[PDB]
Amino acid sequence: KPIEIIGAPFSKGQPRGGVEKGPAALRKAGLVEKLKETEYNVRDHGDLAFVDVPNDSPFQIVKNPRSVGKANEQLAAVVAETQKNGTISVVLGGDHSMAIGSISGHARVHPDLCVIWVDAHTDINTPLTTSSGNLHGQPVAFLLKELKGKFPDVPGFSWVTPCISAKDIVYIGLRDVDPGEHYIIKTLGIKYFSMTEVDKLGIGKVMEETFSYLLGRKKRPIHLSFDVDGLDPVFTPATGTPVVGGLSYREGLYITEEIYKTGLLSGLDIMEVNPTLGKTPEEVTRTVNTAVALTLSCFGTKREGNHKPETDYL
Amino acid sequence: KPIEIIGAPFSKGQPRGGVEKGPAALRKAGLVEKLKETEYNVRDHGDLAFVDVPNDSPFQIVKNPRSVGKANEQLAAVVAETQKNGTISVVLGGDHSMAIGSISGHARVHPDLCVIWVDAHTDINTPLTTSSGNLHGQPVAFLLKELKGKFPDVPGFSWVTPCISAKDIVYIGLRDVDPGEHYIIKTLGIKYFSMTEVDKLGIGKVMEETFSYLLGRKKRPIHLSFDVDGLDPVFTPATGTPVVGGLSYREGLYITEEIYKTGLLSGLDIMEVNPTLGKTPEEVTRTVNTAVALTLSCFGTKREGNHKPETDYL
Amino acid sequence: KPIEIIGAPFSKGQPRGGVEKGPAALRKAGLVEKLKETEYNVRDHGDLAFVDVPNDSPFQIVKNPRSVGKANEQLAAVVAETQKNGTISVVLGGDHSMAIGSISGHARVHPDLCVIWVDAHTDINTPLTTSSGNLHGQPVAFLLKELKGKFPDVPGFSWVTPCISAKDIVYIGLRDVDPGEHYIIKTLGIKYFSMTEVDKLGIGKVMEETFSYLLGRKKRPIHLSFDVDGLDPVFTPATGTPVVGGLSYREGLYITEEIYKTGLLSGLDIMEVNPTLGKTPEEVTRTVNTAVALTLSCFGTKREGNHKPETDYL
Ligand SMILES: N/C(=N\O)NCCC[NH3+]
Ligand SMILES: N/C(=N\O)NCCC[NH3+]
Ligand SMILES: N/C(=N\O)NCCC[NH3+]
Ligand SMILES: [Mn+2]
Ligand SMILES: [Mn+2]
Ligand SMILES: [Mn+2]
Ligand SMILES: [Mn+2]
Ligand SMILES: [Mn+2]
Ligand SMILES: [Mn+2]
Repeated sequence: KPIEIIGAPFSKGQPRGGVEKGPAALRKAGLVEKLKETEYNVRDHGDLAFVDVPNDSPFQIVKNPRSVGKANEQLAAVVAETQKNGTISVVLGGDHSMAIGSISGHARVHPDLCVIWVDAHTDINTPLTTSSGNLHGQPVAFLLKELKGKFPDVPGFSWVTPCISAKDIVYIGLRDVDPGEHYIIKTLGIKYFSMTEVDKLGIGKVMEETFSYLLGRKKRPIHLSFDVDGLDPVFTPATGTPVVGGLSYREGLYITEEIYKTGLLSGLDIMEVNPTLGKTPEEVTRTVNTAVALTLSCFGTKREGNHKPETDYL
Repeated sequence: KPIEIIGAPFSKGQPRGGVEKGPAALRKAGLVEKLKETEYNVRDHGDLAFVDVPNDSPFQIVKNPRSVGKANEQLAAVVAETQKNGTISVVLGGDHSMAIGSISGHARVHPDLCVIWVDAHTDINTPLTTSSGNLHGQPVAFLLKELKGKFPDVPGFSWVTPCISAKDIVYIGLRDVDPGEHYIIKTLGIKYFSMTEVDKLGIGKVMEETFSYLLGRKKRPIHLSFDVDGLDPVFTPATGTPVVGGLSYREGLYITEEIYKTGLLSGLDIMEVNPTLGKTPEEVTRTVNTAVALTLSCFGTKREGNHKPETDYL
Repeated sequence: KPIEIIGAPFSKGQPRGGVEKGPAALRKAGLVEKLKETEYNVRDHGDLAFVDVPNDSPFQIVKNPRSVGKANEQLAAVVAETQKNGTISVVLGGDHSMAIGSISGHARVHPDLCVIWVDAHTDINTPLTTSSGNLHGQPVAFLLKELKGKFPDVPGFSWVTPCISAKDIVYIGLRDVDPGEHYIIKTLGIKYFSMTEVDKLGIGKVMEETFSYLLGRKKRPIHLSFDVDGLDPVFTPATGTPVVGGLSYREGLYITEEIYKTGLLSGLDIMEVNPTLGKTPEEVTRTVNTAVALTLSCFGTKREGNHKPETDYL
């Protein structure tokens, strides 16, 4: 199967500069080379160049709506294109608001996909419920069919078409939800495993449930949107919104190891890596390495080991 | 329901200076303000002023018996008073020896309470079994009915009345128990979940058991005495007696999260926070922050999120 | 029952200087005195003096084969001798290549023993499948009957006799396995619990399974070969090959606590402690202390506590 890495050095999704450097960092760590060592064919599409919308006035509270809307529309085009060619797309973030187009594009080619969202945050605030106008905290609100029209249209997002329903998404790692958001997920009946459920059940039982819940009936393409801030700050400190008591390096790899095993991984997002937010160079190396490892894990690398078929090492 | 914060800036329960500053640190973090943001009514009673007993000679090995005895007597009066007004009492330590009065007062108004003791220690040494005369390590020995008269009376504790039996207490996090203590808990049949039981069972099953064991028959008021050194030193390093391999930040919040859900929380103790024992300012912030979080967790705050009832965020 | 500590200050099993200082560090921490405090009789045999083979030319890629071969031959003699006298042998390493003779000797007296190998590495590379000629990474390859003759004879190991089969060994902690090794363990059907299986199952269910798998049918002597690099670097940083995402301090003690309870522990190895690899004195103290703790745990010390029989502490 083929893999296509797509860089999305975007940052207007939130106030902290640096996320745009995310893709450069991840590549600097050899993410592309290390992937070629797997059983997948890898092609790097390079980084997309986002045209900056001049005079992007705030919509009520939302910030840089036109810049974010255009960047995502551009990405969705590219993702749809690679998915059409039957390749698995791997989007390297900036911030998480690039998920709007990543999932959208994907949806265009595979309308029956399910979303597994590893994050400490739900990112489901609507333009009306955000305390900050930061869109990196509103991606899912633009994608949910059930949330259609429950908020005014936003300059630059007209092209978006709610592609997934509250039934096609599962959150893992939830632990810093806003009141509005918590209302939304309880009201819409969205399935989620907050840190307290992971503690109660074990990462193993959790993964087991999420699959029977999203794949119980029909086997379908999987879109993994992975917010690096889902793991505990001790593992991925280089993020804009770290929250303590998160997923461990082990749990993170388990999730990715389980999703590879399903053979259904169709789309991936490695978001929020911010190379400039590392307090010590090591903290950045820690964060990038982890991200890289998780990605490699998504495509085959197991902790038990890997050996090439048909080769007799004896 | 109402909450009453009572400061117990006491430290003669042990040899390390600084615990008395515990309450000041905890408040300095907004513990009171953050609580008000919950669905409970909060009233800060302020810190109690403990009169220092002059010429407090050691009773055999026990140190500052009269000072500790008087300080607890005073606190028990105050706790009894607020419990009477049907308010939930939240005691902010210095050292754990203030648990004698905190639970005693509580017991006077609710004689059918059960105690959940999260600690790395049993604190059940008798005046006869302590290697050190430190009373912060003997609190439960003064409160257990089964231990009545199994040791000589101590100057300043005459007022104490053993209020709870070996059947009304459950330990969670045990991992540094003295021989004498381990004899006591094995002999008396006290229920406990040492770190090995947590590892074997999972924090989830543990909490489940402790409840069916203490509430299986009669639902009763719950007194949570939380020694911050029950969590691993990596989370709460600013304590006098840190012991490696303890409960994680996650497991701590799960305990508090489950106890809130029972709706039975009647009394609480956040002990051993010692702001002067942090090697770096951060270590102290870490420790205070997690103590604050645990407390907020006891009164509602969930990691999955919180939203105000009757408010339509849409 | 009697214990016999045997020092193996050997290091030619790998490139890094220092491991030979392992036994000295462990004693320096009071390992022998602390053991005497247990219900076992302890006898320190002292450190073996290994004669250095001059002109030890590399066998193809394998390094210092004659020195490693002779050192292990000597140890196997000593271990055989103490096992014969019905004592439990506890070998203190240098590197893990000393397991060859540790297990070999053991096997001579107890040919029906099973091996529990806690390590982040399988150490099953053959002289033909090593990227480095480091023998500390080929111990099991010299001990497995199924691997006999699957590689050329190595100068210094003629005395070795494959004593255990792929059925008598269980790995716990695997997370950095080479391709050749992963082929070998998959091909031979070797039972293992890589970090992903620990995450999935929980240390408790893992220990449960390894026992029914190795002791389900016949109860037999147990040889615990413990590579300190099996725990995460945050617990035992002073080792030549640390790999992140390893077993926790708690999980390590659980394993040892469960093995003690079986009453079958017959041989032990505490390998890879390298006092010179600690970045800060504390890192070395951390690593030594936890190795000492694990060892004490193997012989009785429980985290729930210990009291002496027939003594009435009341
Ligand atoms: N880092 C965040 N999502 O990933 N923050 C969202 C903040 C909610 N307004
Ligand atoms: N920190 C302690 N308890 O909470 N220490 C008790 C020491 C036993 N004498
Ligand atoms: N530390 C290691 N095993 O314990 N390394 C083995 C390297 C494989 N050649
Ligand atoms: Mn997030
Ligand atoms: Mn996010
Ligand atoms: Mn304690
Ligand atoms: Mn205590
Ligand atoms: Mn190893
Ligand atoms: Mn090893």
